Amino acid sequence: PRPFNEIPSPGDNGWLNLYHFWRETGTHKVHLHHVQNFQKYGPIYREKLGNVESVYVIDPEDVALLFKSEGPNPERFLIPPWVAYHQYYQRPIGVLLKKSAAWKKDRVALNQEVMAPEATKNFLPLLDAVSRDFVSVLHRRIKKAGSGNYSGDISDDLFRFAFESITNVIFGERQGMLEEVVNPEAQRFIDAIYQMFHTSVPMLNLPPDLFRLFRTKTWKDHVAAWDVIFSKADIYTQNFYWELRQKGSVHHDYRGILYRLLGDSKMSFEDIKANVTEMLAGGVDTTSMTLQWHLYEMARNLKVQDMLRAEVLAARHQAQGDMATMLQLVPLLKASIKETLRLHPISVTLQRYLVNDLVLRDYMIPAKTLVQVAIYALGREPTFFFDPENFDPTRWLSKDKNITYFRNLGFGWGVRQCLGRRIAELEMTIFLINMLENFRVEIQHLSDVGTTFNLILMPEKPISFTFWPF
Amino acid sequence: GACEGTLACSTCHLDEENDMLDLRLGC
Ligand code: HEM
Ligand SMILES: CC(C)CC[C@@H](O)[C@@H](C)[C@H]1CC[C@H]2[C@@H]3CC=C4C[C@@H](O)CC[C@]4(C)[C@H]3CC[C@]12C
Ligand code: FES
Repeated sequence: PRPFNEIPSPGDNGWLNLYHFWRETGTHKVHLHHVQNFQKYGPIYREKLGNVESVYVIDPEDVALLFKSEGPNPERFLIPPWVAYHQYYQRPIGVLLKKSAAWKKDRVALNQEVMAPEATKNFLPLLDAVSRDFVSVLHRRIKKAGSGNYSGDISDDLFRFAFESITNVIFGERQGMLEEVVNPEAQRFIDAIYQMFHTSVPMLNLPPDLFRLFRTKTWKDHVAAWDVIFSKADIYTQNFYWELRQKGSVHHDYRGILYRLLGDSKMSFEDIKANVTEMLAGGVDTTSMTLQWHLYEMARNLKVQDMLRAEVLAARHQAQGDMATMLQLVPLLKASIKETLRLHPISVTLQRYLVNDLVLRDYMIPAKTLVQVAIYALGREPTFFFDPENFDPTRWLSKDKNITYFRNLGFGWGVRQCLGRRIAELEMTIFLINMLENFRVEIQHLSDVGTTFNLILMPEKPISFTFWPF
Repeated sequence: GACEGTLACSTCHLDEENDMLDLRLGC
C-alpha cells in the first residue's frame, strides 16, 4: 500500500499551486481545472490550494468506497468566508455550519418536516399553485407580444419563481413575486442571495486573515449580502410567530413547514430561525439555474422534448388530473432531471473529511484528510458515461444496473445529502409538467453555453428562449 | 437507520426509493 506522498500532485507549495491555478485557468473556471488535472495525473490526485489540501477522485468505484467508510456525523468542506461571517458577526448557525451531535439534532428535526414522505405530500398543491402562476405569466407575455410567441431571457423570472416556491412551502403564504408589480424588498432578498454566492469566490482558498487584507472590498460586499439575508429572514420568522398568536387557531389544513416546526418539534425557536434562514437562501439560485439548464437541453434536443411532453400528457390522463398520482407516472421526466444535473451540476464537488485511514487505488489516505469527488469532471468523463455530451434521460432507466452505480450525485449522498432535495425535486418536476403541457421551447441562433463557477456553477452567459403555446 | 425513517439515507437496507437503492429499504 503506497504512502500518501506518492499520490500524483503539482507539488507541496499551496501558494505556488494557487498562483498557477489563477494564472492558467482562473477562479471562475475551477471545474475546468479539475478536468485538466485528471487528464494530467490520472483518476486520483492531491492538490494543496493555499491552506487547504485535498485528495481528488473521479471513479464511481472510489466514490463508493469513500461513502461506505462514512461515519455517523459526516463533515464536508466549510466555506471560510461563510464561517468567518457567522463567527465574527455572531449569527446563529443552522444545519449547514454545525457538526457532530449538534448537527444531528437539527437534521433529525428538519428531516421530519422537509424530507419525509408524510410531510412532503403536503408540498404538492403549494408548489403546483406557484408553477400554474408561472405558466400564466408566460401566456400573458405571449398575448402582449402579439406574435403568438414570446422570446426572452427568463433568468430573473426563474429566481422569482424559486423564491415564491420556497416561501410558499415554508410560510404557507404567497409573496406575490409572480404578479406584474413586485415587492421590492423581496427582490432585494433575491439579489442578496446571488451576491452572497458571487462575492464568495475571490475569498476561496484563503484563510480569513488574508480576506480582509487582500479582498477587503469583496469581504465588505459579502458581509452586506449576508446582512440582508439575515435581516429579512428574521423579519419573516418574527412576523409569522406573532401572527400565529394573533390568529390563535388550531388548523386541520396544512399551513407549511414553519407552522409544523413551531407547533411541534424538539427545536428551540433560535435553531428554527437559523434553519429557516438557510432553507430560504438555499431555495433560490439552485432550482432556478437547474430548470434553466433543463429548458436549454430541451431546446437543444427537440426529440427528447417531444418524448417528455408525450409522457406528461399520458400521465395527466392516466392520473385523471391528480398531481400526486402523476408524479409516479413520469419516470422519463425524473430521469431527465438526473441527466440535467449530470451535465450541469450545481456543486463542482462533494467532499468528506475521513474519520479513519482509507485505501483508494492502492494509496493510503490518512484520517482527517479532505477527499473531494469531482462531480463536474465525472459527468463529462467518457469512461464513466457513454457519449457524455449527449443529453439522454433513458441512460438512467437502463436495466444494466452498473451504468448508474454511484452516478446520481447532484444532491450528494447519505445522512448529510441535500436537505432541500425533496423540495427541489418536487418543485422542478411539477414546474416541468406545467411547462411541457403548455409550451414548446426553442432557442433561436442556438449556440453552446459554457459554465462559470460563482460558488455554485452557472451558465456563463444569458440564454434567450422562445416559447410557443402548445 | 441513521436518518430515522424519513427516506433520507440507505442504512436501513435489508422513484425516490429507487434512487436511494442505486447508491428494499427497511423503513
Ligand atoms: C437543484 C437544487 C439543489 C441542488 C442541486 C443542491 C445540492 C446540494 C448539495 C450537493 C449539497 C451537499 C450534499 C452533501 O454534502 O452530500 C447540499 C446541501 C444542502 N442543501 Fe442543497 N441543493 C439544491 C437545493 C436546495 C434547496 C431548495 C434547499 C432548501 C431547503 C437546500 C438546502 C441545503 C442545505 C441546508 C444543505 C446542507 C445540509 C446539511 O449539511 O445537513 N438545497 N445541496
Ligand atoms: C446557501 C446555503 C444555505 C445552502 C446552499 C446549498 O444548497 C448548496 C448550494 C451548497 C451547500 C454546500 C456547498 C458546497 C460546499 C463546499 C464546496 C467546496 C468548494 O471548493 C467549492 C464549492 C462547494 C462545492 C459548495 C457549493 C455549494 C454547496 C453545494
Ligand atoms: S432509515 Fe434512512 S432511509 Fe430508511
